[PDB]
Amino acid sequence: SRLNRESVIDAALELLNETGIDGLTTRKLAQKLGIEQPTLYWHVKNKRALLDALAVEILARHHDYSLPAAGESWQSFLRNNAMSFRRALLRYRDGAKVHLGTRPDEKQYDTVETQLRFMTENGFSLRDGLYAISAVSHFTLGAVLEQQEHTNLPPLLREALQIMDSDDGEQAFLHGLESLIRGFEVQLTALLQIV
Amino acid sequence: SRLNRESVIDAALELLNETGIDGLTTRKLAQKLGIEQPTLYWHVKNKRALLDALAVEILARHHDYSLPAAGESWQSFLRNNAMSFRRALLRYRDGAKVHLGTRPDEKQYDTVETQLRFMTENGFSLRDGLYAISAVSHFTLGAVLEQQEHTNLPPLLREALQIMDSDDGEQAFLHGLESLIRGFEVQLTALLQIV
Ligand SMILES: Cc1c2c(c(O)c3c(O)cccc13)C(=O)[C@]1(O)C(=O)C(C(N)=O)=C(O)[C@@H](N(C)C)[C@@H]1C2
Ligand SMILES: Cc1c2c(c(O)c3c(O)cccc13)C(=O)[C@]1(O)C(=O)C(C(N)=O)=C(O)[C@@H](N(C)C)[C@@H]1C2
Ligand SMILES: [Cl-]
Ligand SMILES: [Cl-]
Ligand SMILES: [Cl-]
Ligand SMILES: [Cl-]
Ligand SMILES: [Cl-]
Ligand SMILES: [Cl-]
Ligand SMILES: [Cl-]
Ligand SMILES: [Cl-]
Ligand SMILES: [K+]
Ligand SMILES: [K+]
Ligand SMILES: [K+]
Ligand SMILES: [K+]
Repeated sequence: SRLNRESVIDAALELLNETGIDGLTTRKLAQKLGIEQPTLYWHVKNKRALLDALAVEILARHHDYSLPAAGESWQSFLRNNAMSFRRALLRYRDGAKVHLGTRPDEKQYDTVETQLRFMTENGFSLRDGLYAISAVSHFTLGAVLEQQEHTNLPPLLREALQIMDSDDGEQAFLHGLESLIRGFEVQLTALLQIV
Repeated sequence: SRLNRESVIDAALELLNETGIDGLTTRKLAQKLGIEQPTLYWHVKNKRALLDALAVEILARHHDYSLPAAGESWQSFLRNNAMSFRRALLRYRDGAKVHLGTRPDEKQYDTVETQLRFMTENGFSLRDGLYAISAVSHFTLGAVLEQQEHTNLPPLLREALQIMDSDDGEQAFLHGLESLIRGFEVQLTALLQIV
């Protein structure tokens, strides 16, 4: 079938849902695309290349809150950014695993640079803005991965497991996110005060 | 060689460092153990079983801050618990991936029940204590996974990438951890006040 970049990424994302990341293979991708393996090789060299592209494309297609709105607080940007990020990672099977360990792509530079600059414009040093952003990413990644991978007792554990059996992960994520954000705020506002 | 539980888990952990999680196979484990595959099968049924056991054993061997010290604050317990957890996950290649999506084992019940009970004894509802604990786990998991998987530019991104190129992940983890903990504290102390 058609083998332009968009079509290959389309088939690859469809395949990723069928197989998950560890099961996804260029052999299976070729079969999906109605092509022989050496044809596919011309377009996509190996699994790693493909995964790196899927990481970019999942966000490009689905992660829509990548920039603060006009006049938006840094707290509110991080919140919305995290929710958007989480929902994009959840859209494909093992999407958080696809994303892990990737560095911003060239096509993401202006976005990520704006995010970093925005934090500095709200009083964070670059370093502290980065650490806030990284913590949001890491928390959201851990929560998504745990959600996507979870797919006699003592009484509090029994209860806790009932609690987790009770939603998709959203409620715990949102509560934890608020805690994170408020902690950043306590840190920012402290300036050089002991806190 | 010897095929008791401890010896099999020993060889499996050694193998996990050589291969990583996706590359780890029962075929390769048998070879390591000097045995044929059907011998191994008697002891270890499949990769999943093995991984579930490695998740328990990595913590049992290396995660030493599993309980609060006498008189220890809940903030200080979470801090120490997170640092211990992080260091245990980092000890083996793909250790955080091994841990993902596991539920406490029977051999972990008393530990996890104590942790949950401790949070309730410091004023958290079970639910809110659980959410605090889960957020710590998820943040630490995301940070470890990103660290373990990371193994023209606009100027702030260039700087940020220099910043991350600069340590193992520890500094950003520790800074984010403080933020998390302080946010939980702000939430706990608020009681029913709008905050
Ligand atoms: C600033 C930054 C970010 C990311 C990132 O990997 C990263 C890095 O690896 C080194 C230095 C800086 C960054 C993100 O992955 C990313 O997910 C992302 O690319 C991103 C994006 N492209 O919109 C985000 O929304 C951000 N977020 C979830 C907080 C975060 C931003
Ligand atoms: C309370 C709890 C925990 C864990 C967990 O998976 C879990 C769950 O899956 C459902 C309900 C409750 C829990 C942990 O994995 C674990 O890593 C863990 O087993 C654990 C341990 N065994 O010592 C921890 O130290 C805890 N931590 C890193 C905050 C955390 C505790
Ligand atoms: Cl074509
Ligand atoms: Cl195209
Ligand atoms: Cl706002
Ligand atoms: Cl502020
Ligand atoms: Cl034996
Ligand atoms: Cl044994
Ligand atoms: Cl203390
Ligand atoms: Cl307190
Ligand atoms: K990334
Ligand atoms: K700067
Ligand atoms: K677990
Ligand atoms: K209870």
